Amino acid sequence: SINGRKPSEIFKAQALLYKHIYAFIDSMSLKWAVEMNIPNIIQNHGKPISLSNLVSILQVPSSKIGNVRRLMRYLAHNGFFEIITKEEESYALTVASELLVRGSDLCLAPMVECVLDPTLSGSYHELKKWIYEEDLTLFGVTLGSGFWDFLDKNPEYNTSFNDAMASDSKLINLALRDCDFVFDGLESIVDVGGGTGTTAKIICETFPKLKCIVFDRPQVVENLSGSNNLTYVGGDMFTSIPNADAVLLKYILHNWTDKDCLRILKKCKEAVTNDGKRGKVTIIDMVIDKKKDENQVTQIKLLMDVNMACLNGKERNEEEWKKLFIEAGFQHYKISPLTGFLSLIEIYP
Amino acid sequence: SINGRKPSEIFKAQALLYKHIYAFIDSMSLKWAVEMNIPNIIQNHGKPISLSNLVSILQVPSSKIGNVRRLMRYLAHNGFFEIITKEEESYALTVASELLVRGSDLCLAPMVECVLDPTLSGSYHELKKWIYEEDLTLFGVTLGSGFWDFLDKNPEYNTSFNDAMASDSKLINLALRDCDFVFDGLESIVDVGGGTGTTAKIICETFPKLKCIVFDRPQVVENLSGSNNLTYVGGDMFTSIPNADAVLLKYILHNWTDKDCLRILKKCKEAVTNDGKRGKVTIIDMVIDKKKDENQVTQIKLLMDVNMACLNGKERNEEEWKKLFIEAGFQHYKISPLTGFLSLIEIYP
Ligand SMILES: Nc1ncnc2c1ncn2[C@@H]1O[C@H](CSCC[C@H](N)C(=O)O)[C@@H](O)[C@H]1O
Ligand SMILES: Nc1ncnc2c1ncn2[C@@H]1O[C@H](CSCC[C@H](N)C(=O)O)[C@@H](O)[C@H]1O
Ligand SMILES: O=S(=O)(O)CCCNC(CO)(CO)CO
Ligand SMILES: O=S(=O)(O)CCCNC(CO)(CO)CO
Repeated sequence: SINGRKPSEIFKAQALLYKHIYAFIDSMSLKWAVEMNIPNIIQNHGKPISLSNLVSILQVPSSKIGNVRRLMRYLAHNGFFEIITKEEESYALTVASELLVRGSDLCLAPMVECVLDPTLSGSYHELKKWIYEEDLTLFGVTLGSGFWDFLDKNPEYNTSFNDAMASDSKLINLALRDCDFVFDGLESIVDVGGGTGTTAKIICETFPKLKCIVFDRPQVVENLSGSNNLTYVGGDMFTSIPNADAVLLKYILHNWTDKDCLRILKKCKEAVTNDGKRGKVTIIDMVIDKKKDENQVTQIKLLMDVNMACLNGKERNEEEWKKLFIEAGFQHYKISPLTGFLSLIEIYP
Repeated sequence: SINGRKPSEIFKAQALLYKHIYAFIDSMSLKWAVEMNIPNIIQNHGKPISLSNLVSILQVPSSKIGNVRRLMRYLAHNGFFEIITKEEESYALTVASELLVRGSDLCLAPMVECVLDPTLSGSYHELKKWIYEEDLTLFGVTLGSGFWDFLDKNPEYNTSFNDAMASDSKLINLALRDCDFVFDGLESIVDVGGGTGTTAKIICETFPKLKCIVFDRPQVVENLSGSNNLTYVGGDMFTSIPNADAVLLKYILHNWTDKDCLRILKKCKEAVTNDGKRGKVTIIDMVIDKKKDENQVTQIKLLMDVNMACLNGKERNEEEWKKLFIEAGFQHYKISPLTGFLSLIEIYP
């Protein structure tokens, strides 16, 4: 016996341990496929590509052709390619690698590249130091400033981040604009942390009479010009949010601790309750629901929750969301499914 | 439809993509558990540990207790802890986390730490540059020298590596010494790339009449002193291997390309065929066998094969091994299972 167990039981446990020690290879191989432009090469080929044609296009040295084959077979087994064998081995796209093809409705390749930046993803080697920090975020530990300040000083990172945020924007924004219950009766809305206006443009295109303010950090909105009913305001959501009939928070609250979310939600409440008005706040973020979601979906949401250590953020379940809303002085809330992993939450002051 | 597919099909593919983009979190969370000494804490506790007692021992700030809980639940779901719920949530070890407990027959925690070094594991961000190198290894790209030269210049790395190699040594070495077919009739053996003599000591303890030479790089064996029939020789296996009745190659050939393995095997053949003798070479390494191994085992071996990009190495199947042996001028070979992932291969000149 080994470790008080049958050798066969130990071998099974060793296999599990190795799967996890080496899990980073799943990430790194996927990154490599995107960096080598393989999904687009195959799409452009118009049929499954032979290994010989693939390496010919890539112009890899002959000494590394077998390494390409090994990586392709590894990716295929993970579900990113289909191997078809005739005279030669060939590689076809799958639905998952079709998500990496430029100029698709949903092209998520920019998310792969942003998340797997060596410095950002490398930050996760410092979970131990981070867990001992009373206040710092994981990125605060590794980058030497807060994340938003870091983006302001590093334009290539700012671009990578913006592209990653844009990569699922059409789908979410279109699902949002199709929610008439959100926009019925509004005369104005402020998109708090609204970025470069990606969401707001779709809103304005849908509802040409609606006043829309894109609100974000001064550096984010500097030099952007609005049109007719769309304007940009630079500011700090922790200090003052412009008055409107409604606030939108898309992918905002999951970036912050409960304490910081409280501060934001207080400013949002103020924005929608000026001069006797009683507006509302509309939130787009994940809602964890272990009882109702499919297990695989719950698992991804739990993973994202762990990933949010980067900003001391959180992916919240309904009880967690409710506790925030009550502490922030909102009277009631409603949660609806929106698209994929995301819900639409409305709160009423 | 999205990307020519039903939205539900796209959501399933998105979940797969996210699993892989974020796979590195599996590695990083495991590393964190080891760095925080959690498996040992639980072992020493003697029963499953409550979250409150765990965080008390760790002395984490109160603001990060929930983060500990989230990480523990993530690790538990992966199989490294069992959650037991009564008045509180508590965490028990599993067979897999028992592999991380100091002073077990098989303690693999040093392997977790060596593999997941930020610089070594971070090298895998450079698969693209590496694939375009005619000669360089992945570590050669990122470390700016060959790996063995790097260890010679960086003692903390050399220590980490040695500890990682030691972590499964007892099991393998004991399985080896129990193979009487290997040692029957030998008067001498040279352990080529034999390290600090870990294997050779077990051999000599088992077979006190057998002459054993531990052969490795000068820096590795400098200052080591042998006893009775165990000696150390510093050298270069690419240039000259000391004469003996047999050569052992434990975890050697998987570190090299086919071309380099040929060079090594030629020197091994020379070592066992001096002065009319006809000895043999004994190899300990993985043998991939998709037809015969359990699928989960094959998957780990294929993963290790991908991982060996670090040194342009390879985990070989039987046809691959055979082609090397034939090209190196050996007449016949035999493969036997040894322990866990490893086989024992004997080749005859
Ligand atoms: N103090 C602050 N005030 C206003 N915006 C802030 C802020 N701190 C961060 N942000 C903004 O919060 C956003 C989070 S990313 C989400 C952006 C956008 N709603 C989208 O869906 O693409 C960024 O644009 C960031 O600049
Ligand atoms: N040119 C060379 N000549 C001799 N040994 C070499 C070598 N290049 C690398 N090595 C050795 O090959 C070994 C690979 S690691 C395996 C070590 C040992 N057999 C064990 O099982 O623990 C290292 O000890 C390394 O120093
Ligand atoms: O968000 S960063 O950490 O990059 C910069 C600090 C921002 N501070 C706030 C203070 O209220 C929020 O913590 C906003 O100005
Ligand atoms: O192995 S390293 O890359 O760290 C150093 C180079 C060793 N060169 C050899 C030449 O025969 C093998 O490639 C051995 O001296």
